[PDB]
Amino acid sequence: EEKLEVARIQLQIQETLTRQYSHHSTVGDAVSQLDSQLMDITKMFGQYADPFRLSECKLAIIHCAGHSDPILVQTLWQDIIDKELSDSMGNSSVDRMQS
Amino acid sequence: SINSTFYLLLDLITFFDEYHAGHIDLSFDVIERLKLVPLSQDSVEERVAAFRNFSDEIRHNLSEILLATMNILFTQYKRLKGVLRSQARALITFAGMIPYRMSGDTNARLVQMEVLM
Amino acid sequence: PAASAAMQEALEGAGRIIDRLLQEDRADLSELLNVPVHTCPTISGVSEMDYPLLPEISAIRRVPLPPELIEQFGHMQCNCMMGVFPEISRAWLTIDSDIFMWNYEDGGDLAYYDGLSETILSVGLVKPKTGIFQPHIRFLLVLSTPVDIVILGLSFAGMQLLPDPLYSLPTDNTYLLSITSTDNGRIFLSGKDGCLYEVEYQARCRKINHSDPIVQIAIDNSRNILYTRSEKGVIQVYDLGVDGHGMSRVASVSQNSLVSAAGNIARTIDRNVFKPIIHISVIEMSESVNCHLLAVTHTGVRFYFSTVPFKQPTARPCMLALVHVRLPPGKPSKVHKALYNNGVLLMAASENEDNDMLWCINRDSFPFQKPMMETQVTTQVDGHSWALSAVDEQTDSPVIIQQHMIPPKRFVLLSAQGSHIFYKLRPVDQLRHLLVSNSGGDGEEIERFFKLHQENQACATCLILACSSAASDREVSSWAARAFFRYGGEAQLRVQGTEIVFSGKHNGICIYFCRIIGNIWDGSVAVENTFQSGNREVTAIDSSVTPQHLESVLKELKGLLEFLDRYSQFTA
Repeated sequence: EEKLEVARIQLQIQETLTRQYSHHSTVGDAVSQLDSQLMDITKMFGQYADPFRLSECKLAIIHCAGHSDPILVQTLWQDIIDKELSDSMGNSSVDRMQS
Repeated sequence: SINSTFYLLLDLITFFDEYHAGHIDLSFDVIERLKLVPLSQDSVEERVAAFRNFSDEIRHNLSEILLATMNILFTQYKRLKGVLRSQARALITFAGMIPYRMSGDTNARLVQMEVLM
Repeated sequence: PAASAAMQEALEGAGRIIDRLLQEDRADLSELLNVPVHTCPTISGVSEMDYPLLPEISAIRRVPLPPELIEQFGHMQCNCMMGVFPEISRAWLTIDSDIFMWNYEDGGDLAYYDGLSETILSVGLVKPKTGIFQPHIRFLLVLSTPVDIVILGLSFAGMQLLPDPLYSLPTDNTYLLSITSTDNGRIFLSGKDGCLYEVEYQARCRKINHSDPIVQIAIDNSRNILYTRSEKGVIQVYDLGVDGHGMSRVASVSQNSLVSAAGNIARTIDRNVFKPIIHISVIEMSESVNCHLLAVTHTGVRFYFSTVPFKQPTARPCMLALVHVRLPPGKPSKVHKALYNNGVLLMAASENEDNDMLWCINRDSFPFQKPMMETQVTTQVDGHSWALSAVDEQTDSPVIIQQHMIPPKRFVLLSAQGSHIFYKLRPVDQLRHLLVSNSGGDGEEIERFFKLHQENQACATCLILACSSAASDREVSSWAARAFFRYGGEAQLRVQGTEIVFSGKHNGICIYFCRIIGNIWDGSVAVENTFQSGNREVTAIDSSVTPQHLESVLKELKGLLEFLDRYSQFTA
């Protein structure tokens, strides 16, 4: 059970890279590695996302394990927020709201 | 939501009605259109996430639902004997990922029939 | 006032876009194939853009030939033939003397008939000539044996064939190769000696001769032009007159004359690729007033042939002049059977002696592209393709405007292993699978489909699901609107006078609405109908619109109000 949980978190990191990081050089290699074999928690934590600032997957794992130091949660949330906001900088104010 | 649930309920009622009658191909078409159970591998993940919002009365039936679907496809490989494989695979994988303890003898029939092909 | 006046201004600009689009929506196979004049043939099928290319066909559902037929196949040592009758969901398999007809849908309704002593050589179905038979007799089964033609009545409760034939006549020691009929119930037969014969019956029946064994008779009851083909590729054109009761040969072209004209047109092709001519097919006027014949070569050369001068819609057939030659992709070989329907061409090729490949080409992808483009694919099929038919369901605008009401289309292929149904997915089901795979409203493939369909039409096709109501899509829905919000772009002022380009959303919703109703944007609210009430004519003013269609139109409009509302706040 905990295993398939990990497996999900991985596949999330994977598809996230694919969608977001086509231009990155190291993309294909991370892809091959992660598609080869089941990665440990700390591995996915430090090697794939911690490089790529994939805050979503970050919260995903951090819940998958359950550490909770107050400030981290808030910084992570605000990060997801400010990012999603900045990205919609071209959309209409209304569109930004709805997104 | 409700209206949906209702319509789906009448629908699946027809579906199982036909199933109990044995016009198998009909039932196949019905579920196929109803796009609830994945029937080809790539659909699996999507369908499964849907369960985390499906309203209860569905959940109450999902067991017999999957059971009948696999019994049908089984009979399909039966007549073809006396894709089906990849479809059955999508169904079993669905059963696995599903965040809800299906009953035991359910899992029993599922695994056994998945083997017997 | 100022409110109401601005509202009138709106409805007006709306209708303006609407008429603009509808006018574009009427906008020909001729102006497709780039053939300027009846005498100025051109060719396509050589540049990659013509095939510049997302599943296109549905995944095949198989169905085995009912066991009884695999049983009886042990007793056919003289001959066998298998054809598909679409209109009655039936297949007919003749063993030398006997006919078996079964429900090609699921293998039911095995009906047999053994009333013939000599070998049945050709079989035909005919919708009976109006009022000649009593009303229970839905169709007539024509059988052709080495000696005679036998006419049996077929009634429908359950497949009910009358055991006693309704008519008998001599085939005059002439083997009948193909049986065919036109809409009004004229019966044509192809004599192995290449003579076209007609069976004129009334309430009483006689054979007549009107005319290289002719092996395919194509009748377009949309213009009453009978096109026929010999084994040597002789193509003969007969007019039936405007009233359609006529029969007179008007034109003829020989396969070698064809190949010669061909090598003249396409200087680079090895001329053999033009010959022989495997299939002729009427291109119904409904799609093209211009073209009146499509031809399918063994190497897939696709020929377009015309019978009357361009833009002369009233003319019955007068000539047989080729207009444009379609070269194939790449490559198809050993084409051994085919079928065309509505810009779809399917062809069955012999890869091995027991395995066939099905190639299909169609013009859906870019109904608005000058010159013609087409997507195509090939798929494996078990068995020698004995017959390949289409199922008849119940100019037109293209799918990209009517998808909001009409089904994705179904096609059925029959092989020695059984039936395989598939579906031509409208752009809708395209967007669907593209979504469902990426399993979330974001994906670069979405950026692609967006750039493909000219964002406005995208936003429209997006709403096309974004209001669907049956259960199977509840999740997909929440996703797709997200998509509609993401990739539709942004309003901006185009400074040329300054012109405004409403975001793909605005014009998209507009087009969606008009595609919902459209024709009533200008049509009449009421029309005077006249009923012959006995000896008195009665004028009534009846609604231009019928109820059931209006109910559906409402339901959709309600939906549009709903989405409009849910998005009403979010746009401010």
